[PDB]
Amino acid sequence: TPVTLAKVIKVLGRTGSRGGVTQVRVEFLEDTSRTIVRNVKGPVRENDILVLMESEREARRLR
Amino acid sequence: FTPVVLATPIPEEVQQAQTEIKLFNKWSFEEVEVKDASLVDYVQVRQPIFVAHTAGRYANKRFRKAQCPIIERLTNSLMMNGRNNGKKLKAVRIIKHTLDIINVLTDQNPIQVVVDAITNTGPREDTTRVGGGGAARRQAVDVSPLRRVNQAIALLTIGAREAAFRNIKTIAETLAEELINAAKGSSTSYAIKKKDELERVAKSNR
Amino acid sequence: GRVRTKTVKRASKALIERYYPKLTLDFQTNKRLCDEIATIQSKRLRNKIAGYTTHLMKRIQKGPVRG
Amino acid sequence: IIKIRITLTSTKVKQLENVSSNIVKNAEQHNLVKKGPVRLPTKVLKISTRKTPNGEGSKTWETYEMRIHKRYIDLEAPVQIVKRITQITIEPGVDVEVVVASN
Amino acid sequence: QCRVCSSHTGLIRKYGLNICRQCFREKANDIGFNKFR
Amino acid sequence: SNEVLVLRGTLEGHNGWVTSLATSAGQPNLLLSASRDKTLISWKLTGDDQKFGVPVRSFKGHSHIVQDCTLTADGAYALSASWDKTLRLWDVATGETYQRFVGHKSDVMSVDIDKKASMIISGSRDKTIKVWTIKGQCLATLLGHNDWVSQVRVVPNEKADDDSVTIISAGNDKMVKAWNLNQFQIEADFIGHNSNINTLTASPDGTLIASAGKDGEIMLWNLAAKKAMYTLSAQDEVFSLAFSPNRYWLAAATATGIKVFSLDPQYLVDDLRPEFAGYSKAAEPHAVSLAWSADGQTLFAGYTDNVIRVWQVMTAN
Amino acid sequence: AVPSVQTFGKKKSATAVAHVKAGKGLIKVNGSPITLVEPEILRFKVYEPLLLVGLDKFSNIDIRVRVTGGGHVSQVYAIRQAIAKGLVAYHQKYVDEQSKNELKKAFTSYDRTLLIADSRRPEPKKF
RNA sequence: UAAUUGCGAUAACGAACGAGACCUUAACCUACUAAAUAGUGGUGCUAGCAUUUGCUGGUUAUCCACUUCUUAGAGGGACUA
Ligand SMILES: [Zn+2]
Repeated sequence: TPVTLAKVIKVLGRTGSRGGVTQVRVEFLEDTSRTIVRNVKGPVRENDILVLMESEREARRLR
Repeated sequence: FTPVVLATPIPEEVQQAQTEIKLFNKWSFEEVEVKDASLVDYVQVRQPIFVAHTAGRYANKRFRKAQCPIIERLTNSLMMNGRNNGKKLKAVRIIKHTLDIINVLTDQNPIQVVVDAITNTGPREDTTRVGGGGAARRQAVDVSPLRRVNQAIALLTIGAREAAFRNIKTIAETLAEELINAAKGSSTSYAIKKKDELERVAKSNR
Repeated sequence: GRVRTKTVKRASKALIERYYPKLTLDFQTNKRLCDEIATIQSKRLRNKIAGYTTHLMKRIQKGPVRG
Repeated sequence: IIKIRITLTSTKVKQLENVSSNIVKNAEQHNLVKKGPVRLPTKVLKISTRKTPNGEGSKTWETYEMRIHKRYIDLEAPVQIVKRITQITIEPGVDVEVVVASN
Repeated sequence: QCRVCSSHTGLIRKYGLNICRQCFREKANDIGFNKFR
Repeated sequence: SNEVLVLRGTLEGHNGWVTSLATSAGQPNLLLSASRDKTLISWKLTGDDQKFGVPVRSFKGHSHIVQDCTLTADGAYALSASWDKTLRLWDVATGETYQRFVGHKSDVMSVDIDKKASMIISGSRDKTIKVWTIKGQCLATLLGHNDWVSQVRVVPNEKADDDSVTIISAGNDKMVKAWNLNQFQIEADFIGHNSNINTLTASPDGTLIASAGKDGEIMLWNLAAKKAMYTLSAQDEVFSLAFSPNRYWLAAATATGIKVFSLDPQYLVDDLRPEFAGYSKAAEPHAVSLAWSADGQTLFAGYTDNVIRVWQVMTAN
Repeated sequence: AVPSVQTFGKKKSATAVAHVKAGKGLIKVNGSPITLVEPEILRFKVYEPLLLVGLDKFSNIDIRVRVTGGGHVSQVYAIRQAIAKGLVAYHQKYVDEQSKNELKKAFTSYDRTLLIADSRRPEPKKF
């Protein structure tokens, strides 16, 4: 199974109608040349570590 | 181990177990294994406690929560149903019983079994109910490691309590049962079920 | 917001305006100095003023102020 | 030869301590044997009072307070010293009590 | 009744004072009850 | 050919400013330090290039910050002057307060005991220079300062105490004063300072006075002649002065660093400024106290970052 | 006059006074041994100041403990804190300083409440 | 800027009361200055069990010292350092 490892490097803020999901810029761990735009449902800090499945998916803005 | 005789002497089994560098009476934290890098620093428990009963004031800082013992954390997440609220002695004894079962379940390291359960039962990616205009579709998010561990311990304790209700089995046996069906995920546990379904609807919704 | 009431800011302004010499970066000496130079009716408000003259004293050693 | 125990009760600590230090120094400056002004715990009598006067708005609550302080001094003196000291020390706010027995 | 304003109602019958709450709140400062907290 | 001071490491165990230092003669391994953590620490030093071994004792007993301290010539007692309007006499061994000196009406800023350890002077912020026995009894009340009394010192006799018992004080009324404690009266009025005098010290022989303060003017007087000598410009504020036991050096504690002057031949020997990590230049810790060792080879310095930094004299090419 | 050292210990309005004197080596809370505590689970907590620095440190001192206020847990924490405190204070006044400081180092390394009381005082209900 | 709270620009420049603030409270003080109407330790009188020191008590005055715990204060303390 494809377990992608992520590294929350930059916190962008909070989105969603409810205002809960964090917009986050991710430095890929295994291949450090990939920087993904990811959404997180949970409390995140800087230099964190996520576990994604589709590293080629990006997220502009949330309603 | 060089024993010491006082006037009122400490029982020999205590002295022996703790001067043999054993952190409980039947277990040790020096043998604990984490699989992902995301769980390493959010599950971390390297201080030996004999009771899994700490006056933790970690509810004052959000990340500070991740430095409170995971066995004490699963212990306080046992205490969920409204009738058992405000009873930590019950949960601690029950966890000690569970550990007495995972040993006699042909598993040499109950602590690594639990940690591997926590590693296996935390959902990688999830969904959120984002607007989209009335008919709210579900955006595939990627849940945090902190909430991964949270949701893990949650699904575990809840599945186990939901199983141990209205059946003769004691809570420790369905908690060991859950933690072992989830230690190495078998799709016979509640937590692996729900994790796989959350990641499945997260997959279908992207 | 811990915004210092106008009495503290004004008294800091004046105290540094005529007594720049004897004040340093330290609150502990600015305090007893605020006891020996001024007559403040309370210890709390004197700690207020002397502490703000401490912060301001830390701001004037770097550049020229509007005073 | 009378061995007497005195007990003060007051809400204002300044008047109570005025009377206490007065009796202390006045009792030692004419040579008497005494146990110094022992200080009983200040009992804080509180009264819970509803915020709602007129039945408008939800029910939230409040509290009133009183601080009551009590002291005691033990002495040995004749009849005249006790009479005179009791007459001279009378103050408002402070309530003095003179007991003679030791049982 | 409240020994101040002819009121059967509001009576603080405690400690033998028997003032209704409205009048007792006013006479509170003259009795000895003051606002601390 | 130079005589170089080298940073030998750091002594840290305080929570507040190291406001005073005092060395010993009986045991040159002992250092007493009074701080703004309301405690005094006595150290037994093991001199290595980075760290110094054992921190012996703590002396908790002062309600407010401890300002000044002094040891005895054997190293058995301590004398601490605090902001709690009191002084104390400790045992450097156990920490036992042998006596509490209670008399002042404000913060005691300085203390020093005489040569034979029998007369204890004290200067405070209530413009009072009190003189006590070793039993806690005030036998003198020397008033005269119209502002603060920042420092009181006993001058080292040279004629083996030939009935002349003199003490020198530095007021914030911009004056130095010399008292004769044989009849308890003023003996000399040293006028010349333009701002607040922060410190003063008497030379080893007992004929020189060094007083400096906020003006940055290290003024030298002759006390045996009772006449003004001269003035050396130390630019920034000087908090503490001290004369070397052997050499003719004068190390001052300036708001920038630690300026070591020479008096014969006349030149600035050194300007000691230790490297600070992560601070602005208007945020760098300064020297608030300094003590010379028993042989003039070691210079201890109590700083404002709660750390006692030490220097040692070598000889260069 | 046997060399004695008295140190208290507080947890949530439960205090334990600990009298560490020089004896054969006996440890007792409320005239009963430390082996038999009321809570059987919290037991090991009252052991943790005895194990964290070695079991021999007690061969020279007889330790007393009396507990008032609180419940069972509050008083368990009270007596383990009173024990640790009494130990490092007897070692401060009687034994040398380095032993006492290695003892407070051993104590602080694991539980920083063994030497400092609980700083979560009961909240004023705020009317 | 939490604020019509200020800095600044300016046919506007003052000045008053609003806001704050005055007031009453909390948590640290092995440092003060102080105790049979609170308590601890030591000592005697005394009980039991072990006896090798020990263990658990009784004695509102047999005396002594303490306030480390309880308690009246004074200080301090914070000033967004
Ligand atoms: Zn009425």
